[PDB]
Amino acid sequence: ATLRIGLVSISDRDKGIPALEEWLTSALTTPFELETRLIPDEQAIIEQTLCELVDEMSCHLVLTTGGTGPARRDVTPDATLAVADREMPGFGEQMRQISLHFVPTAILSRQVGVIRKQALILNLPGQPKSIKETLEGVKDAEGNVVVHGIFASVPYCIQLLEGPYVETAPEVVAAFRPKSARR
Amino acid sequence: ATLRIGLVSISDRDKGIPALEEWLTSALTTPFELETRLIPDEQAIIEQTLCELVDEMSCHLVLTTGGTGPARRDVTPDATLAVADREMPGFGEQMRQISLHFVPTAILSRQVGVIRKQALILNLPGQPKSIKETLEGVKDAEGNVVVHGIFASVPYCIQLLEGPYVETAPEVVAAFRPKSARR
Amino acid sequence: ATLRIGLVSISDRDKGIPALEEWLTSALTTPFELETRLIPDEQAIIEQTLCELVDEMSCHLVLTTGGTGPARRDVTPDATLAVADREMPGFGEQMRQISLHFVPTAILSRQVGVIRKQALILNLPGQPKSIKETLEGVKDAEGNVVVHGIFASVPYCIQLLEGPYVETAPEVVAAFRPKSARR
Repeated sequence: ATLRIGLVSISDRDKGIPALEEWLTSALTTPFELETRLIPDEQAIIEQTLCELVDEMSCHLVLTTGGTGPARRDVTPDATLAVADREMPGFGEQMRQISLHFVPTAILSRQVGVIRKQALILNLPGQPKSIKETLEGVKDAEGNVVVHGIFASVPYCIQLLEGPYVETAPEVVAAFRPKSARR
Repeated sequence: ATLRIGLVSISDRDKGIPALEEWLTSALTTPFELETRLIPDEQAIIEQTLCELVDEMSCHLVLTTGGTGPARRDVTPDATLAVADREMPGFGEQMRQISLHFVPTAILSRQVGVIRKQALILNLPGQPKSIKETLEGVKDAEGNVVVHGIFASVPYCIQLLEGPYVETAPEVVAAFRPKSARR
Repeated sequence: ATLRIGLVSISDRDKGIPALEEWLTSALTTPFELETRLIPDEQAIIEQTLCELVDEMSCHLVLTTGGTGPARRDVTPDATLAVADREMPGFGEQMRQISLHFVPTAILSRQVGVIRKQALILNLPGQPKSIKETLEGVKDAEGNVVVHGIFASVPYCIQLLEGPYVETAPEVVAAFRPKSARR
């Protein structure tokens, strides 16, 4: 089936939506449709937007960009936890470990991954290069994986959440699944 | 003294209890006694079982297997946090980092380690191979430790919780303790 | 400007204050002033002390030492979360990953990093060697960084919190900042 993805760029004031549209087009080999939103960094508007995308637009996956640091105005993770049914602690932890391979200041991000209804919501960085580094991971000179991107586990997570069967281009990111889940 | 260990296999429907009984028999060199329970994946029955083992059976350690993923029915970590007095964030984090050496999808687990009364409760995976990988860690071809298993810190944690003095077979897992705690 | 730092040694009963005074003197090249407190391990007195330092003494940074393990009396992280406006999950996670390079029992620490008002509060270990290992990280024989210390991100975090411009001696720890924040 078609994967319905919501893309939310949270601007304190856009490069965020465009970076996601480009990366997802290169990575996915199964069909997808986008619902894109560019909004201010105000917590109640981020919460409303996430509920709109999950509840009224029926998105299977929502990726946010921006507003995850320590500063007073950065409230994207707070809005995401407010609308969640359940937290996925491994996603925050591992997005920080992937990002620490690039710079030590990755530990200042408060990004989370949560589930609302059957949708997965992931908070990504505001800079385009960081968005791609997080999703795809760290490879060597010959292209071999050193540390898997966070997207390597997203297709199987959507499958466990009773969503569509998603596949990726192995040259960009390989979609890991156990024998029990492979078609 | 004898270490009293509770083993809980949480079945959505058993290989879980048997994998733990085998590993603990190979790893521990001090005496232990087991209290084993096989139960359905229903949150209130998991909570009741954990309270039974800690409060009425006086277990010093409880190890659970199964029901820690993202799917709607997996509620083992929710039950474990509900009965906890305190969380041990390092145990969830490091069980995920150990498991990431094997597969990238380890970040989909929501496993926790908590304390109830003076007992330590740890959530482990449902598959037998994963149970052993988590407890014992990653070694090289000659058998040298690369990343310590989660059990390397359990004997000292039980000692700090005023429990019995536990020792392990160094060929399986070495029990780390500071000078202040060594007998 | 002058950085105002609070140092809190939480004694269950001192080497903690002195280890911090020595390390900060070697690491910082911009001016700082210290507010030092030696207190018992009782949760309400730790909470009061942290509020005193942030609210009445206007500290930009507070570093605590001691009382972060699993034992019943170790309540430094509980007091720190009680007085927080917001948690910084990356600081707890990465202090544990840095400390795991030395010993596997680092996962028994429940240390956190939080923000109260515009101040950053970090929980460090009770042993002097561990305090320095956490702040400065892991280097090789020639002095090159393997894993950055937790202090490499503190100057930029204080800047994002609208505090003074802090600089460090690169021979001890290099202060990472993006192009947007460098003067």
